Amino acid sequence: DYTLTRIDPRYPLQKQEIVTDPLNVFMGKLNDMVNWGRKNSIWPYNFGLSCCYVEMVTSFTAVHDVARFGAEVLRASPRQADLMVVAGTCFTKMAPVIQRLYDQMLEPKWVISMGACANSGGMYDIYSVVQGVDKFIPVDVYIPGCPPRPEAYMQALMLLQESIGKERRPLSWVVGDQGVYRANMQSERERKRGERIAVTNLRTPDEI
Amino acid sequence: MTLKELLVGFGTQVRSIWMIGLHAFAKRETRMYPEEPVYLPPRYRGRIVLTRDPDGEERCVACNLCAVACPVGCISLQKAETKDGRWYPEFFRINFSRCIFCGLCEEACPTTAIQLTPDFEMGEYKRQDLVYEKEDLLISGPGKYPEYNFYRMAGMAIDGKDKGEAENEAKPIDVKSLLP
Amino acid sequence: EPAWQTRDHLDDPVIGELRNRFGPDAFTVQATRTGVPVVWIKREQLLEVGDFLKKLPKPYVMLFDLHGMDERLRTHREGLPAADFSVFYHLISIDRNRDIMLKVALAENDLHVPTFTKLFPNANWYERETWDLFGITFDGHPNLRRIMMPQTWKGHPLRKDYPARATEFSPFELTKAKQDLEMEALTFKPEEWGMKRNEDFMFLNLGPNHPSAHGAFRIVLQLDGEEIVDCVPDIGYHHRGAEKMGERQSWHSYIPYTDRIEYLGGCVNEMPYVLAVEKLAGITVPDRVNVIRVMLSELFRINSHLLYISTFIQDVGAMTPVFFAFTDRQKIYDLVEAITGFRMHPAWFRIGGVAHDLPRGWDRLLREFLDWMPKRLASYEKAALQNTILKGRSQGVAAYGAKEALEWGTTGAGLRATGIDFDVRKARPYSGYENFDFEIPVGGGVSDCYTRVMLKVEELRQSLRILEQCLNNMPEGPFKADHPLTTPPPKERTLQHIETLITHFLQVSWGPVMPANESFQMIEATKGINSYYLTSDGSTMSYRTRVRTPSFAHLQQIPAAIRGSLVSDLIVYLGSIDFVMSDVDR
Amino acid sequence: ATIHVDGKEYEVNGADNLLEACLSLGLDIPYFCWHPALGSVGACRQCAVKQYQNAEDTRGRLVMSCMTPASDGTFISIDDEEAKQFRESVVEWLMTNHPHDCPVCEEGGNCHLQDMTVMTGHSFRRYRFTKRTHRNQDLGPFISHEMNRCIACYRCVRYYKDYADGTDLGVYGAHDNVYFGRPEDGTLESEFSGNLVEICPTGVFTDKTHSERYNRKWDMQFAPSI
Ligand code: SF4
Ligand code: SF4
Ligand code: SF4
Ligand code: SF4
Ligand code: SF4
Ligand code: FES
Repeated sequence: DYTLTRIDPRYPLQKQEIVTDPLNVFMGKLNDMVNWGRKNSIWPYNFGLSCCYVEMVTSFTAVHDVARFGAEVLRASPRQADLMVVAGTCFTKMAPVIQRLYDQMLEPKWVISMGACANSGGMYDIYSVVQGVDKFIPVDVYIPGCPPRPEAYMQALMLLQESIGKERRPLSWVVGDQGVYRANMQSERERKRGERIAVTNLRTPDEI
Repeated sequence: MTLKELLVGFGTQVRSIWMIGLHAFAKRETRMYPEEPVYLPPRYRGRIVLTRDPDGEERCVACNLCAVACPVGCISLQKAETKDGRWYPEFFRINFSRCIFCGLCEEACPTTAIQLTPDFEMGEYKRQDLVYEKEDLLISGPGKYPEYNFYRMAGMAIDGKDKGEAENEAKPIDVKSLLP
Repeated sequence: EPAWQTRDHLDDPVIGELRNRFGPDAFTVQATRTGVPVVWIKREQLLEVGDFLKKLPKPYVMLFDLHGMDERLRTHREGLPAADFSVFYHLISIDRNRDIMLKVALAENDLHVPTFTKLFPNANWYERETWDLFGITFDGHPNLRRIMMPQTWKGHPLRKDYPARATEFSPFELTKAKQDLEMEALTFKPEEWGMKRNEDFMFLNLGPNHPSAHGAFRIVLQLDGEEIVDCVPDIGYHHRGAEKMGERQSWHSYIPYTDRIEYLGGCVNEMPYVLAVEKLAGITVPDRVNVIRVMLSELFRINSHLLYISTFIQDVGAMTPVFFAFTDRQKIYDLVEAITGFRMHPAWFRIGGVAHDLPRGWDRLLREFLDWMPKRLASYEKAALQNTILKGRSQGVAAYGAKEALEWGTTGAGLRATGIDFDVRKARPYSGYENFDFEIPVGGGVSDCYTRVMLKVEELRQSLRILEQCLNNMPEGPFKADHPLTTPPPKERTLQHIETLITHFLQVSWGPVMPANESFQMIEATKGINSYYLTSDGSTMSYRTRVRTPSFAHLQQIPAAIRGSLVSDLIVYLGSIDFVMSDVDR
Repeated sequence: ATIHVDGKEYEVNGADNLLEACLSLGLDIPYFCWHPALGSVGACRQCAVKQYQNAEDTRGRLVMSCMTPASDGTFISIDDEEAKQFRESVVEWLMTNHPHDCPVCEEGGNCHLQDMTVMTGHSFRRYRFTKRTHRNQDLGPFISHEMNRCIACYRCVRYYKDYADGTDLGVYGAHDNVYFGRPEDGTLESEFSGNLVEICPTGVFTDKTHSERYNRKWDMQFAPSI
């Protein structure tokens, strides 16, 4: 239930192959503590594109306080940031800029697509809009919504957090397997279908 | 600058520092997600579900008004008929990666089968799991409209409802009746 | 006579002046529902008519709009000059409080118009916009380059034969060679853009990625040391193709697309579109609908002004009012979620009314926000706006007078900071805005960043006054019109009547059949004057959807005011315009 | 011939009636009973226009455009207030018994009565009493019968008897209990029974083969073929 990805220069220039989990208990504890340190301090990239960025900075404020998860540093350079949040629409003019900003980031990096625009092009099935950000970069966590509410962005942040907590990365570049292992977790749809179906009644829309 | 502007500027910096300290002696405005659940209004546009009749059947009649009223075109379904003649969707899928939660489908539904619950946690790992089939849309209850039934208003005859048994429908008068 | 009635405005004094100047048969009047006189003039007399309107006793000092229109597929062209293309110019005379629409007919082959930049400098970007999307060439333009799309593009999208959807195109392949040529196309070389480079001018590039809330775009800078000597904005990095999209969606389904034109307006952006559609359909909304729409527009205006003040204060350097103002935005979002059901983009307005009735208890949340706001606004002022460091950063930076604001098309607080009292809500009252007691602020005559900021603060206070007036006396009645073209009909009558169900069935599926006519409506948006011009050919789709936005004019005004300053003044000016890139590009 | 519609002069074929002459000019006149291939019988009373005797006549008289010959120098009005009120009233009178079946009907989106109710502007219902109902008939494997949705426009009987010379379908009943169909349950015998799915302006006769795998008209990828 794991996928091995390696990059070696149609985009992206990487291939995914289904590989079983190899995971020395010392190396396992080291990987767990490395993943814990990586997931408890996620440094996003300040990338202002569209509406979904405005809702992202609405998540970034005091009334929501995404700072509680250690995700508030918000570096303006792609080198200093770990996470790329594509919070907007992938226009044809802005697609190479997005690709370059993704390229200048460094391993480890993660990608969160925010909104229907970054998910699949969304409501703008138009000549100047690229239908989805996954056409040219890999995506880790998708969020639907136009815009997704801020608490949904924190929900995707926790989703990426336990995605990071169960993945295997090389500790050093001089010893070990350099390929990136990502767990094929069970999706939230059939996981939440156990209690989504049992919903019977909701509050009527004539009240506050 | 003169000395007067310098003293005025020093006073304004001290005033700003004092007001920031006064806000520091205030109460926190943070709503602690996920420990504190988010209060959402009843008409909040969130996750799309398909509701049910009060009798226990699915309320959709596969009339395809929501699919054409959807400006993104992220609805696909096919009409099927039972032995009695009632209409249901054979399948029903929504591309949630495409849906903008604009609520036009619920507004355009003439049976109030499809509704938008106040639920926002729909994030996903892969885009293939964002296509919600009919298994992930049909819920166990009527949702926001608890007592509506289209087949009670409908003129079509179905199981348990003969001709003339709907709302404001007289009994079928035969053409062979002896009354003038 | 209702306000949606078809008139030709033959009694307009400007029509009589043109009759006396150019003769009786030099042009042709057109009867529309736009509310303005529309005059079809010959192409060679266009500059003469422009000079005559510019040198009127009460002149038409403003070039409000300048665009083109593909008239090839238009069937109902009765009483109109024969044309395959047309070019329309909307010119506003503030002194008369009027406006005119001059239309020039063009054949399919002879697609050249004499330029209009010699009378209004905003015609530069307006004609680049017309050339970019229609291919119409303007004789004498300094540089007729594509403004929205890269120069390596084929065709013109707003032509009627162009494929609108990306699904019609191939899926977007980004190969190594494609990425190399696309990065090569974005490389800026001074001779093409007109920079014309002394061997000491430093060349600077800001963007296209933009770590701020107002979109993503590029500015190329020429620097004599630390002085900006020349700069030209690079836009089109947020082009969503909204007008061609408006040719694709129906009348009812287009409202979510009007939501995201400016993503800080919401219902303020929805308002002119539904107003123009109701002008097309001849729908007179009830007063309760007007008050509800006014309430939502004022709430979203307060939201946008709070965000603008927060981002400007953060651009100066104080980082705490962004947290407090976003908490205030959360309170506004609580009320908006309770009323409509979504935070930033409600899509809650409808043709002839609103989507639902108000929930029970909205007055409680409105009262809570109304007693929460003013002490926070006073604290905002006393903590950051009265700071002398912020004043030194902002006062006297990127200043212009009334002439520079008028000739560059600047509206909103940018125009009102010059002392010109021109607001849409008071000059041409719409949607029952005359039933509210409020004031229109004006500046001293200089459009500093500080003057615009205090203008928006006073506008926030007046919007609070309008919200209090709406909350105190709220009419009881219908939330939708009684017109048969009200889309959709009320839900319970759809659910238990048959002809109402039929009207719903044919209005949500095919779309309502607006009669073939033209309509226009401009409103005072959160960032200036936002206008919708809708031309219908009698179908269930808009034949032409023109959206004019004030951030376009402000971004074109940018080099005329920032010239001769440093780069920090440029950042302050950018933060103090209250624009977004989706407004400019759409 | 020469006609004047709303004061505007038009040149039309003098032999034809006013309905097809005005529909040839692109003018919109409501109609149910008249068909181009079947002639005029003046049944539905939907095609009402206001005809004036001369040019300087203001009162006029409500006539039916399908039974009015397009003679030379005719003066008629389509969008007159009384004519529009009468046409909306005829739509409403047809609406007093129409079942609430549009979501579950195959003619939805292809219904002449749907377009014709929307066109006349009738959207408010003030009929609170009961609606008549009829039992259906088994009309073979091709035509599905739903007698509730009929408006008694007499197109089916006219086509099937005068045009196609079919002998197994007809009208029975009385004042408002008219029944259009076979005298007993069975397959329709004519070889031209498929045209009833478009001759009928409502969804009384529907394509059962299409009704198995049904989708609406806007969902149809169409093409011309032989
Ligand atoms: S998904 Fe919606 S809110 Fe997000 S960028 Fe696109 S239009 Fe804006
Ligand atoms: S909310 Fe809007 S975009 Fe989403 S499925 Fe419904 S109609 Fe389509
Ligand atoms: S509009 Fe409602 S009844 Fe019609 S197909 Fe959609 S969910 Fe089913
Ligand atoms: S069954 Fe159809 S064609 Fe026959 S009278 Fe009724 S509506 Fe007209
Ligand atoms: S035939 Fe009757 S049920 Fe069917 S669409 Fe027409 S009016 Fe509605
Ligand atoms: S169309 Fe003339 S009465 Fe029927």
